[PDB]
Amino acid sequence: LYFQNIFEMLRIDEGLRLKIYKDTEGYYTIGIGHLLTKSPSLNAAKSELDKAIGRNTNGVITKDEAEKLFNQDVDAAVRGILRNAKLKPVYDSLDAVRRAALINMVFQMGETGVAGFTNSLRMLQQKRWAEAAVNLAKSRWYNQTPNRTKRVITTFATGTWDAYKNLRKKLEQLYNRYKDPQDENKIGIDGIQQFCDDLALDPASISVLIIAWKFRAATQCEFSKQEFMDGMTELGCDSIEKLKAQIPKMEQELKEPGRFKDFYQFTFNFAKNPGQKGLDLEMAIAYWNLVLNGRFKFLDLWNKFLLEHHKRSIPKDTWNLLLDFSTMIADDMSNYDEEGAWPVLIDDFVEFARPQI
Ligand SMILES: *C[C@H](CCN1CCOCC1)C(=O)NC[C@@H](NC(=O)[C@H](Cc1nc2ccc(C(C)C)cc2s1)NC(=O)CC)C1CCCCC1
Repeated sequence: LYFQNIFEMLRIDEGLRLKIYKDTEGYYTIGIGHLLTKSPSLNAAKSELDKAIGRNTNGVITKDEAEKLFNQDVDAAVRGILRNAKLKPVYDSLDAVRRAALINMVFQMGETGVAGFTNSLRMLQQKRWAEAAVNLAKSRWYNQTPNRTKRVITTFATGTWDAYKNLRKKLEQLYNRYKDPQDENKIGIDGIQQFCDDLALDPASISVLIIAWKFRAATQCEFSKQEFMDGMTELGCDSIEKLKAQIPKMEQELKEPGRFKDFYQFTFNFAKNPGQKGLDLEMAIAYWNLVLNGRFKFLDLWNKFLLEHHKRSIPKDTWNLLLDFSTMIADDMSNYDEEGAWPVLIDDFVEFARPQI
């Protein structure tokens, strides 16, 4: 197999997941789009992953394990390309760099999706790079994934890695402005503050919490190099100005309840101290004032109730259920089912709040 840059090309274009996840079609995936099983059983998926890696992964792998799986998928894709009468001639005629761009296309839309580009594939086989580049840019493929497609088209146009190398340069230069002088592999307190100033935002603002959600950031006041790089590439941003222009779109998303729920639940995980399962009361109230502002009539009376009668950490389930509480609760609390399944804390809040109307 050893006799046969591509891993980094697809790490950028598709993304690398180190934890077992469900893909669009609902299948159990890991690494760079590696399918584990067609089975709806996570036990089966973990069994497949464990067998393939050779350890009890519990659904979590290293980047090197993800690479082992990725090289197997490249080999399978190449074999499939070679058994395809519409793809084999083009593939055989292409240099190593342009073959990687073709394998990239197969990874995205499959063999049938790629074979549909008959005129463009012909131009590539004929080494009419300029004509192929203009023709591939007319497709829906160019509008569905503009950033990825432009990179792939550039690879076919030049036969160089310049699209990927130049994106990494621009992001590394941008990163250097924010990295911690005491720790090059992370963005510190000062760096996060600088990042927020460049965006003309306060670090305690909702816009910055929305950005953290979009970057899938782990914890408040922490920002790793990997979070910065992966976040900027996935969002299709190579500058602060480009990130700034994405903010209205992120805002509109939150008008849809499913997205808002995902953001609201993410806030708890982001806000809490690593190593702690719960969220300290003072911090829970400060984040509730940000995310439930204009969504919960009883927000202040709730904060007052907790500061005076709870005075302890907020568990994740209670945090999640407060959103459902705020949505259904009548202004007079008459529809509250006290004989229901709400946390004891919410039952106690209703009991405390009801005499005060
Ligand atoms: C970490 C900081 C230390 C404690 N400080 C208070 C007194 O003791 C010493 C100093 C802290 O907990 N501050 C609370 C504050 N949080 C924030 O301002 C955060 C800061 C950010 N963290 C990140 C991480 C990553 C990113 C990237 C995705 C760009 C950005 C930011 S900003 N902001 C937020 O969490 C956004 C709302 C309070 C803010 C208001 C809500 C309560 C906590």
